[PDB]
Amino acid sequence: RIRIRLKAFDHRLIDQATAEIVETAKRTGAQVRGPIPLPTRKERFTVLISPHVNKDARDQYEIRTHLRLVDIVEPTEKTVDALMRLDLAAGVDVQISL
Amino acid sequence: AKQSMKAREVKRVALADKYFAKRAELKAIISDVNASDEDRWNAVLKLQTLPRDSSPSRQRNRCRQTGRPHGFLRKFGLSRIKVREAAMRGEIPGLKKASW
Amino acid sequence: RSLKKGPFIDLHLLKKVEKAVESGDKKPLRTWSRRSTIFPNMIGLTIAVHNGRQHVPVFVTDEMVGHKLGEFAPTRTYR
Amino acid sequence: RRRVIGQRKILPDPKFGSELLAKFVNILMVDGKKSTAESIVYSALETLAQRSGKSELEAFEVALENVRPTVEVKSRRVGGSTYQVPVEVRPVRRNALAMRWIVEAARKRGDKSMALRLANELSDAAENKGTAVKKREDVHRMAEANKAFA
Amino acid sequence: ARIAGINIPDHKHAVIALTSIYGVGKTRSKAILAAAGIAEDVKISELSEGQIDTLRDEVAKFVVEGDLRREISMSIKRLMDLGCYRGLRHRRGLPVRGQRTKTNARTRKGPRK
RNA sequence: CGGUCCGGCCGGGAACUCAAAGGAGACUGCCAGUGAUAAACUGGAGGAAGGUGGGGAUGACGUCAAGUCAUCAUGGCCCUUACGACCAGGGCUACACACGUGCUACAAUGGCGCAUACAAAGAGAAGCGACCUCGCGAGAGCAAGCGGACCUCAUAAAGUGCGUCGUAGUCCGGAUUGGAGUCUGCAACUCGACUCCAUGAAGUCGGAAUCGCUAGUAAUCGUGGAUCAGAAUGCCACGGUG
Repeated sequence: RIRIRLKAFDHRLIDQATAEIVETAKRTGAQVRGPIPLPTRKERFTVLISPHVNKDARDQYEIRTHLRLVDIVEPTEKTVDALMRLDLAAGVDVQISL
Repeated sequence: AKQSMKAREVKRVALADKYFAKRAELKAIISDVNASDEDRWNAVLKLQTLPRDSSPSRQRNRCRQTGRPHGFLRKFGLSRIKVREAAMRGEIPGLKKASW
Repeated sequence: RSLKKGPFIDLHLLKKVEKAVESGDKKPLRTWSRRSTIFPNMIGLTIAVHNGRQHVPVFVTDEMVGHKLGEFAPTRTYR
Repeated sequence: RRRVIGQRKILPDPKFGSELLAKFVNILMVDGKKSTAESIVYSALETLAQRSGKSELEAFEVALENVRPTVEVKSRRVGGSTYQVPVEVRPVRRNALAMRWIVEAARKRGDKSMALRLANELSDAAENKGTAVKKREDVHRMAEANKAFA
Repeated sequence: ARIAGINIPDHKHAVIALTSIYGVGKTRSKAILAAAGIAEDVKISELSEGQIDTLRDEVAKFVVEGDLRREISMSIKRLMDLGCYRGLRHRRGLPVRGQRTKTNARTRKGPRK
C-alpha cells in the first residue's frame, strides 16, 4: 500500500533512475501508468576564484535539483519487497512511505 | 593553520546531538511551576552547565584539511581555499565550469 | 542588569561560603573571578582581584549586593 | 559616438492628449514617484484657469511660448584657447527649453506645497515682471549677437 | 491656559504642550484630558480656568525637572564614589555607549567646529 | 458541459498559463543607390525581429619577473629545558587626531494615524508557527495547518486616498543616561538583541575641490536567504515605481 520518491541533480540520471524504479515496480505488476513528475528546483552560488585575497575575482556555480513522485500502480507486498533491496546506483536519493 | 584544529570538534559535535538541541524542549523534568518564589533546581542545572569546551556555543565546522575556520561554504561542501583545485580535478560531485 | 532580585552565586563560590565575610589574619584573598558576582553580604572579607598581570586591592560597601567582580576591579592607567 | 539617439518616444497624457504634458511630469517627478507628479500637474493650474487668455487648455503652453530661441552660447575649446560659439536650438528643444527652467525654479523654492511652489513661477513665466529674472535668457540673447571671428 | 507647557506657540492640539516633557510623560498625562472635556485631535482652545481644576487635582503622583534629575544624578553619584566601570566614566569625561574613540565619540567629545 | 468532499473534485481536455525540451524563421533574402563600383555600406518594403538579430561564454604575444612559504606544499635558516600547545585573566572596538566609504534624515513632489490595490524569489519537525492568555511589553505557556505545489514564515512596502501640519532643531526625532525587565547562553559587567514607564541632544546642503553612465539604465521602497546557542545597516539574491 506504500508510495515512492526519487530525487537527483543530473538531468539524465533522473530518467535512468526512473527507468530502474518503474521497471522494478512492473516486474510484479502488469497494469501501467508511466512516471509522474514534480517538484523541480534550482539554486546558484558564488565563490572567490583564488585561495588568497583576490576578492574582486569570482566564479559562478549552480545546481538543478530534480524530483519525481513517479507513482506505483500496484504497490503490492511482493513489489515493495523488490524495493527494500533497491540498487540503483549511487548519485540519487529515494523514500518508501505509507 | 595548525594541526591541532583538525580534531577540535569531536566531543563538541557529539553532545550537540545528545543534549544541546533538545534539553530546553524537555526542561519540564528539572523545573517547577507550582511553588511561588522557591528554588530547588538552579544548583543542579548549573551543575549540568559546569563542564566546558563542549557547549551549545563554541561550535565551528572548520576546513578539516587545513584547520582554517574562515571561508567555509556548506553549499560547496569544502572551504574556498581548496575549492578550485578540487573542482577542476573533478573531486566534488557535481561542481563544474559552466559560468553564468 | 536583566535579572529580578539578582543572580545566584557560582558553584565555585557555593563551596567558599566560610570565607564570605572574613578572610582571617592572612593576606587578602587572591581572586581571578571577574565574571562571577559578589555575595549579597561581604564586608570584612579582604580580597585582591586580578587585572591581567597583577592583583589589585578592591574596595566594597555594605550596600553592594550584586556586581560582577571585574566591574569594580580596574585594568587601565592613562598613558 | 555616432550611432545613438536622437529622441526616444514618450506616450502623451491620457487625460489631455498632449506630449508636452507627458514630458513635463517626467522632468517634474522625483525618485520616479510619477503618481505624486500626476497630483501636482493641473493642481498647480488652479490659479491660472480664469487668468489664461488662451483659455485653460493653453494656460501652461503660454509659459513655453514666452521663450522659443534658435541659438544658445556655449564655451568651446579650439586648442590652447577657449571661445564662445553659437550652437543651434532645434525644433525638438525649441518647445522644451522653458519647461526645464520652470521646474528648476520650483525645486529651488521652499514655501507652501509643491503645487504652490510651481504656481509661483508659472504666474510670472509669461509676464517676466520680477527683478533679475531675465538673466535666465542671457544665454540666448548673447547668441543672437555672437560675432566670434566670421 | 497652560498646565505643563512653557514655550510661546499658540492654538495647537492638546498633546504637544501637554505630554512628553520634563517628567509628565505621555501614558497617563493624556487620559485626563477627556475628564477636563478637552479633545486630543485638531487644535483646541477649551483649556481654561475650570477645565484645569480637573488637572490641578493630580498631586503626589509624579515628579518633574530638577527633582527628577536629582533622582538619576544621585543614582550615579553613589557609583562615582566607587571603583566601578561606570563610576569613573561618570566622574571623568568618558563614554559608556561602548564607543570607538578612534572613529566616533562625537556627542561625548563635541566640536568639530 | 453532466455529476457534485460543493473543490479542476470525478467525467471532459493536453491546448493557454506555469515549468521543461526539440525544431523552423533572418539569408543582404529583395529593389534602387554608393563603393579604385569590390569587400561592404545607405534607405524602403515585408516581418515578432535586419543587418555579427539581440545577449552570454570566452584573456593570443607582451605588461610589475606584481601579492602570497598567513590555505598550501617545498629548499634553507633560527628556537627546541622553547619563539612549541593546554588552561585562565587582560587585550586585537586605548586616544587631547587623521584617513576610507555607505545608510537614514535634515521634510510637505514629506512624514504621521486610519483605511485600501497588486508580488517575485527563498526559508521550515529537537521546525515554519496560525491563535489566545498574563502584562506596560519583549516574551512565556499551550497550540491550528503542513511535510514541506490546495500550510506556516505573510495585511509586501512605497504608491492611491482621507484626517493633520510648517519654514519653528518641527506633530516630529528619541541620538544619549539611569531603573526595570524579555531571550539565548558557564557568561551578556565588559563588547549582544528585543521591550517599557521616564528624561533628552544633533540634523534646516554640507572645506579647498571634485565623482559617475546612455534605459528597465540612473533614481527610489519593500521581500527573502546566508553566518547562527544567541544580533547587522555589511555579503548574495527578489519584485514594485521609474
